[PDB]
Amino acid sequence: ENALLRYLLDK
Amino acid sequence: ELTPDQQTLLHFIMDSYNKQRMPQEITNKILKEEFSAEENFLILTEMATNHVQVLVEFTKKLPGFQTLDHEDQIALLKGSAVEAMFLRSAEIFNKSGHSDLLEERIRNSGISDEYITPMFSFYKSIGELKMTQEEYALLTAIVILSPDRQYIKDREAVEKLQEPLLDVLQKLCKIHQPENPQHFACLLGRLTELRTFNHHHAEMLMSWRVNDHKFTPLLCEIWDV
Ligand SMILES: COC(=O)c1c(C)nc(C)c(C(=O)OCCN(C)Cc2ccccc2)c1-c1cccc([N+](=O)[O-])c1
Repeated sequence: ENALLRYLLDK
Repeated sequence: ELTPDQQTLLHFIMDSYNKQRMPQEITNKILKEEFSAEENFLILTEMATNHVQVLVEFTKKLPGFQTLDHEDQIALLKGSAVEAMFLRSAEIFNKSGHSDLLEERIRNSGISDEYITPMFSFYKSIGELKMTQEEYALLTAIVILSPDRQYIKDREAVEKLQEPLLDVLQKLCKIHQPENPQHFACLLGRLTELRTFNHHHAEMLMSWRVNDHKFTPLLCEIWDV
């Protein structure tokens, strides 16, 4: 779940 | 008025906030592109998607935000998305001669007036407050760090990041508008008006001239499609 939002938060 | 740590906290919010801009290739479409419901809807779609990129970027840099539980951080992002995005659009409508062409694109995009009408009331309503950039930025952080969203495990941790933003915002309302003693309270009232779009939004998502479009990826993910 939420790979895209996770990616964008950790950059 | 103004506290060293409060200045530090504000400067930090602003560093992050001022980075957040609407890209010009997007605004050029407002002037350049063919005028019809489909092309108009596509424009709004791109802008909505950009609302999310910018607000994820802002959320990320917010003081304390990385110190929260990884689940809770997502819950706040999805929780606040609708409110946050409308707020940003209001800032980018109120604060050239393009607002006019955008409004017309918005009103000839296949979205029914039951949604469009209170979008614009809200823009007027918030525009009458004459908010500075700093007020907008703190409001946006205050919305994003709401402890009242669905699925938050540790609410109090969220509270303790929100409270100092409310303290600062209140001082800014004294600083920027001393004439207007009820100005902060008046901003809290507009947040009441802003929360109503969570229902307007959930309905549109359902609606036929909103469900039968394929939203960009970031949109489908942030809005639980
Ligand atoms: C493509 O639009 C949508 O389907 C949509 C959804 C499903 N959810 C949200 C949260 C937003 C939304 O955030 O609006 C902000 C308006 N944005 C998209 C365009 C804009 C940018 C800057 C200035 C004015 C408008 C938009 C939306 C919602 C209600 C009304 C309107 N409208 O009046 O154009 C649009």
